[PDB]
Amino acid sequence: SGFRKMAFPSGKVEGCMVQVTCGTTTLNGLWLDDVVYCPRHVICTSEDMLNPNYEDLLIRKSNHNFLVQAGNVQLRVIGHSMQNCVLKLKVDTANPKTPKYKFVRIQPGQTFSVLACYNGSPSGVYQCAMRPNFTIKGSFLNGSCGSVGFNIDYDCVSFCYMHHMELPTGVHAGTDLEGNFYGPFVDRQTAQAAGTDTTITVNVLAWLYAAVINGDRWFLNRFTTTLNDFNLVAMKYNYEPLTQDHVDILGPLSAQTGIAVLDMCASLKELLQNGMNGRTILGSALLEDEFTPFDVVRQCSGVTF
Amino acid sequence: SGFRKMAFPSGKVEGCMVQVTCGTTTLNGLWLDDVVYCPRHVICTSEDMLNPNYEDLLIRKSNHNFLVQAGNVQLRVIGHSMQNCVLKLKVDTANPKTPKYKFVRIQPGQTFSVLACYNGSPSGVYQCAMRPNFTIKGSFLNGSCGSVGFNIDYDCVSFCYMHHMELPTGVHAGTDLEGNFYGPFVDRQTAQAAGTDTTITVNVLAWLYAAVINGDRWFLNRFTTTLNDFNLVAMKYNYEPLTQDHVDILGPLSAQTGIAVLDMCASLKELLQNGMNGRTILGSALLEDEFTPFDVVRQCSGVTF
Ligand SMILES: *[C@](O)(C(N)=O)[C@H](C[C@@H]1CCNC1=O)NC(=O)[C@@H]1[C@@H]2[C@H](CN1C(=O)[C@@H](NC(=O)NC(C)(C)C)C(C)(C)C)C2(C)C
Ligand SMILES: *[C@](O)(C(N)=O)[C@H](C[C@@H]1CCNC1=O)NC(=O)[C@@H]1[C@@H]2[C@H](CN1C(=O)[C@@H](NC(=O)NC(C)(C)C)C(C)(C)C)C2(C)C
Repeated sequence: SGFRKMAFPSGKVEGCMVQVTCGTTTLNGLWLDDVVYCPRHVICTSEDMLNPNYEDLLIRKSNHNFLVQAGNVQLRVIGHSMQNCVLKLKVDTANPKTPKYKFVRIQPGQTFSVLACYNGSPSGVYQCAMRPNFTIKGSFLNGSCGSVGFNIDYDCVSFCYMHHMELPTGVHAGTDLEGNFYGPFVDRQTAQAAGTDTTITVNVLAWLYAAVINGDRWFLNRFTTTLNDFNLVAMKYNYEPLTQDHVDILGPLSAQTGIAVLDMCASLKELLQNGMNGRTILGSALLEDEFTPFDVVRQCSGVTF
Repeated sequence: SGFRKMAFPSGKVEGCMVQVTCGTTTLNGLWLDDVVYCPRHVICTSEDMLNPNYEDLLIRKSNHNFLVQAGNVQLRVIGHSMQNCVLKLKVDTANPKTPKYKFVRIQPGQTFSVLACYNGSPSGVYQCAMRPNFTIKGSFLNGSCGSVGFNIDYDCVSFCYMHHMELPTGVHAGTDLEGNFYGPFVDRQTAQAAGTDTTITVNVLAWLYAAVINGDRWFLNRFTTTLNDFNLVAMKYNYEPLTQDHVDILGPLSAQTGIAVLDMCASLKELLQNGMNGRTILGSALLEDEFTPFDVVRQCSGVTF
């Protein structure tokens, strides 16, 4: 039936996007009820960003200094506060298009959709994974700050990410909706190093189950392995260790295909040691780790929202 | 800044999705103003689909036989007609969430976003390209029929595709919003062969410009070539011929990067003859042809809708 990197329908999130302007800085904001959430560096000038004192710059700002716009319509700011690296601008009007929502902090290895926005207007939507080094491989230009990452559960929008900065080699970093950065990053234009990234093993295994479901079965060998032996091989190839919790999460795909997780582990062990010999799996020449076991089932067994 | 397969924000299209039921068949419909558009095989039973007479089966159907639902809310059907392979069900209520729209027939090689739906509910959004053989590499299960492909131009939704069937190796076929199939396909469960696919050359060249913009420049050689010589090489590798119209369409990227189209053609000619030696371009190990020159500029120079 086909397998694509599918993003969540962005509608519920689009109705929340606002444009936040302070002084000469404009970025995106998330308007849920009577509160607007945006990165705190909206109160910075290009020079402050080199080493800023956010608490100090916010003292010198009053409510009227924040120009918040939902399309053409300006929202009056009646309060402002700082929660970590995020600004909460209270507005005189509650967002009527606010969906049922939660603020979650995703774990590394989990996926989400990013609705990239410029001037409070959505330009596109794509699926991302929180890398083990706490970064994301996104597509963001100047003005994309404030764009959010999310997941949908029938009617509930679970917001997990807000864009803040770009790192070397097109890697991106940001915070949860409580202003807490994911990883060892700070909102300052100073040298900051991202840790070594690893391949999300449980996601590669889920992608191998998606391939069998879809008819691509060539890589399947006639062997099994132990959780210990597999982890010895994977360690060399910069793959994160597979835990028994990862084995249980993979249960549904294993039961659906009839392939025990440890037999799929033996097939993956062979693809790491022998290579793919110029062959593809689900049209891909590289092993993919940006599809969780849930993304696989939701896609290959039509979960709607 | 990063480069991802980005889809258009699905919001404007989500507000148009309905569930269409006739007898025991349920699929998706597009509700624009007081009309619902859906595949005509909604009036078929599993046995009719083997060799159906749509004109005959539609005679035996009256308005009340179509159960149309927008969420919980049932829409009363006050008229029905057939335009090619599509059904137009007139309803007593105009869709208040209808956006400014057009119905276009895209040319092969062009891209669009697919909002995959089940029971009139959106499950996800992804970017597709109309293959030169008039098929799409989508992700559709049973119940996905009626899901639509589209493009957005600031506020205008240009609907170009409606899902009808699946072809061998996870390839998909459908119609424009006037019920005309793309390619030599008919809505019947009989053996039908899809032509040989080719690689969209102008899209690969646009993707090579996206890579230079993003800093991946290793594949750039110190040579130029003629339009004729390049097309001789490309022909062997199953690449469509590059026309002078394709050269002019690539102008903006060429002017932005300072790389003449024929110099980029020489670099591509070398990648076809010598291979990539295990290297990647924009994180990809294979040459990508599902990004038009417009997708490149819109992404690398933030066009919002
Ligand atoms: C954001 O402020 C906006 N308005 O879009 C912007 C988004 C960036 C710009 C290019 N692509 C993006 O994703 N973010 C910033 O300008 C933040 C901001 C100031 C510096 N900054 C950066 O992202 C810089 N990166 C950086 O310093 N990276 C280190 C060295 C820390 C790993 C830079 C060089 C402008 C991309 C602060 C407060 C961090
Ligand atoms: C659609 O009717 C729905 N309700 O979703 C369904 C969508 C299919 C089912 C699996 N994945 C999809 O995208 N489409 C159909 O069932 C259409 C319909 C009947 C047969 N059909 C097919 O897609 C079949 N394919 C087929 O016959 N392919 C040929 C041999 C013509 C190239 C099949 C085998 C059910 C997938 C009609 C009227 C064409």
